[PDB]
Formats: sequence, C-alpha cells, structure tokens
Amino acid sequence: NSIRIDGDITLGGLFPVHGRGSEGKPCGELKKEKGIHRLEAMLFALDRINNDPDLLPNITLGARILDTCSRDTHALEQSLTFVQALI
Amino acid sequence: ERVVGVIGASGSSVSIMVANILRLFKIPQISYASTAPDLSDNSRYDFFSRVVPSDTYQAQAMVDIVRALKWNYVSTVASEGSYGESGVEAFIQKSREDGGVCIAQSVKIPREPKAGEFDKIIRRLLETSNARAVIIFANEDDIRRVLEAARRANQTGHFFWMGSDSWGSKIAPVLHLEEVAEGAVTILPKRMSVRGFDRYFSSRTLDNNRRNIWFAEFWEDNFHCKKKCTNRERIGQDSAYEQEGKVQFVIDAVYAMGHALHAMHRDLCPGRVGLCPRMDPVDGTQLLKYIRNVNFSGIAGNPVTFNENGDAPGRYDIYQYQLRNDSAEYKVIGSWTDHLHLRIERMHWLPRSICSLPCQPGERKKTVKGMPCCWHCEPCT
Amino acid sequence: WTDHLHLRIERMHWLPRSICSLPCQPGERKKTVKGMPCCWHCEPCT
Repeated sequence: NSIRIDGDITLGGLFPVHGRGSEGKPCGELKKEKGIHRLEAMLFALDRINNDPDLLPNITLGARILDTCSRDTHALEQSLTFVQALI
Repeated sequence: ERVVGVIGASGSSVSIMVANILRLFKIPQISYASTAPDLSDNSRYDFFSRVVPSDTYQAQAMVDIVRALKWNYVSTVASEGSYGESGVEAFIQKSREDGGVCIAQSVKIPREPKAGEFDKIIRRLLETSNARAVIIFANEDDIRRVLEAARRANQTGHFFWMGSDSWGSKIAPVLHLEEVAEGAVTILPKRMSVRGFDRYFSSRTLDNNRRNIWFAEFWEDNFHCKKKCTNRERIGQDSAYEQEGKVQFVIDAVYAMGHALHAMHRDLCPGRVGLCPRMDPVDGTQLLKYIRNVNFSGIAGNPVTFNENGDAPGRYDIYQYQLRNDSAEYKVIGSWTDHLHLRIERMHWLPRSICSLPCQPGERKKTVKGMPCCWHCEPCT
Repeated sequence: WTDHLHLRIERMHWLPRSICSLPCQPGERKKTVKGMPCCWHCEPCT
C-alpha cells in the first residue's frame, strides 16, 4: 500500500523508499536510511503545519505519499495514479 | 475512435516520453526513425516494437567504415537529446572494443542555441587540426547551422563530415551544396522508393483532401503565396521533390500493424467478417505479442521480422554526397547488413584522417599514449 | 562555498598531487604538449 491520510489539502509525495532493483524485481532492497528518513521528515513537517495556528488556521494537510522504488517506471506509474485521482 | 496502436515519432528524445507514458495505458507503439539503443531494452519500454534497427548497428557500420578508410583520429559532435548521446556512446564503445579508433574531442550542441554557440563548435574543432573527419549525430536543424558556421570559417574540405541516421539521403541538410559539405559520408537503413506512394502523391492538390490541415501551409511553403500563387500549379514537376528515406519504414510499420490486427481478428474473433465483441477491448499485451509475431513480405520484398526486443535486423547502406559536374544525387556505394561491403572505387569523386604522420622509416622510433591512435615520433640517437 | 571559496587547508587530512606530467623545476627541458593544454611534457633537448 502507501501512506494516505485524510485532510483538507492533499499533498503528493514520491520518495525512494526502496533501492534500484535488479532485473528480477522492479523494487530492490528498501532504503531505510534514505527513504524512511525523508518520509518521517515530511510527516513531521505536515504535523507541525497542521498544529501551527499561524500557518493555515483551522486547516489540515493530508498525506499522499507513494513508493518510488528508485525506478523511473514505478514513479511514472505513481504519477499516473496521481493524475487519475486528480481527474 | 479507440486507438489500438499509435505510430511512434521520429525523435528518440520525443519517443522516450511518448513510450513511457503509453506503456502505462498498455498500447503498443511502432516507430520509424527512433533508433536509439536505450529504447531497445525490454524492461523500460516494452511497448516499443520498432521496425528499424537500433543505433548499435549504425555504430558498428561507422567503425567498420573508418577502419576500411584507415581513419583513427575522428572527432565527435552530438546535439542534445537521447538520440545523439546514445549514438555517440555506441560509436565510442564499438570503436574502443575493436579497431583502436579513439575520439579526439566530444562537442555538445544545446537545445537552445544562442547564435554564438554554433561558431564555438567550429573553432573548438579547429583547435585540433589533426582531427579532420568529424562524426555528426545531430538532426538537420543543427546540421544546417553547423555547415553554415563552418562555411564562414573558410575551411572547405578540411572536415570529412559523417552522416548519421538523421542525416540520410535528404536535401535540406545538404542544401549548403558542396561549398562546405563536399563529399560527405552518409549512412541510412535499407530504404526503397515506393512506387505506390509516388503515385498517391502525384494526385494530391490543395483542395483534393481536406483531412490534411497542414497541407495549406505545406503548399504555402512550397510556393511562397497567401507573390500570389495559382491553384493549378503542380508540385510534381515544379518543386523537384524527393520522398524521405523513412517513409518506406512508415508504410512497413503500418503494414505490420495491419497484419497484427488481421491475425487478432482471425484468431481471437470467430470466422465472422466483423469486429467481435471480445476484440472491442483490445489488450495491450496481446496486441504487442501479435505485432512481435508478424511475418510478411514488404513492398520491396524485404522480410519483416520482430525479435524479443522489437528491433529490425541490421541492414544499412552507405552513400557519399558530392558533385559530379552533371547532377548532384545520392548513389548506393556500400552495403551493410552484418559485414561491411563499401566500394572504395566510388569514394571522393583516398584521404586518411591520421592523428600523426609516420615518424620515420626506421630512422626514429614511434611511441604510443593513453589513446593508441597517434604515433609519437621519437628520434633514437 | 557561497559563490566564494572558503576552503580551509589546515583541516585537510589524507598536499595531494594529481598531475598528468610532472613539472620541470630546473627548466632544462623544452615544454611540449599535445593538442590539449593538459600535460606539460618535458623533452630533454641537446
């Protein structure tokens, strides 16, 4: 799956959670140091923005993060899902 | 109204962003001029069964040509985009693997020229007078400007320009005549003049077909008018036109797509003479496999086959552009399918682009460097 | 680097030398190079 939470404003997100896989599988070993740190950074930023009354009062920001797997095809598929959801 | 298959564009850089997007919607794409090897892998663009060979065969033909021409110091010029970069990378790899034909300099043409950039290419090439022959992998737009810039440099005959796939048997890139492009080498896949296409073109006027919206400005460009021009003018004997080399490949791709559709109708649909309901939602994978499994004879009689990577078998011809004092036209000089068959006797109306002249016939020794192309003379005591 | 280099040489621990052709400090050999200003070849003339 992915990270999808409810919010007034839905922000998209692509993050290299998994590394560049070999020919056997599109997704390789998960990049815990790289992907997870950026995921938590974006989550913390969204939480701080939602909890900040000065910035967007009474407005919450949703999460629209999907895995990238450090692959162009996977990221383009995720962007296709983005544009399908938008339309 | 639904599209089962779409003919791929010519530009490899354009074709990449076309094909990756269309792979998501699972529709096969067949191209006619996109020969970049990076689209030949069946892991990044599966729906790119193209009817033309990859640029690796072009690079092999080019390295065979320079080996047969005793050329070892050849410059490389490429424009921005995937096509030129892939072509020059393949050329460098194939020359380094065998033949020992190294590259003097690698010049890059940006997508957004700033006037001063094109004349920078010519004086960057002129800084190494040893490198005479220059490999060109750009399209006609940059080729014409490069030729114009080189003409202003008063260096006629110094550079032995080599034509890529985009510089085939075409008139626009060689519109500069032989003043700066005398005897330029050219490689093009195995084309054939289409008699049916010529007959179809011979019966086309401005008002004959209304589907072609671009035909109005096509006629306006052919004859400058809106200098008012008449509607009774004929383009057959007034424009000196010549069909492009890849139009036969366009017809071949259309024929292959039609054959795949016919096979789908014969197999998946019953023996009816109409579109069965099962074929209304055409599956991308099934149609791609059927395209890959076509077997038919083309207009010129050349067989049409598709491999696992969806690339046509290697087949190329090498021509040379020069003036014979009677009529400037392209002539079939050499053939290339798996080994070179170039005709030496029909070249240059034989110069060699050697990095360094022979040191001495035993008087002095010759040494090498990181690039084994230049024989550095060293006087033994 | 803020559009002006501020490198600190005292904190460098590995001084390094990455040079194609070694220079001729005494200057007793001709400095000849190929068609690229990259290597300063020293030729010991007579």
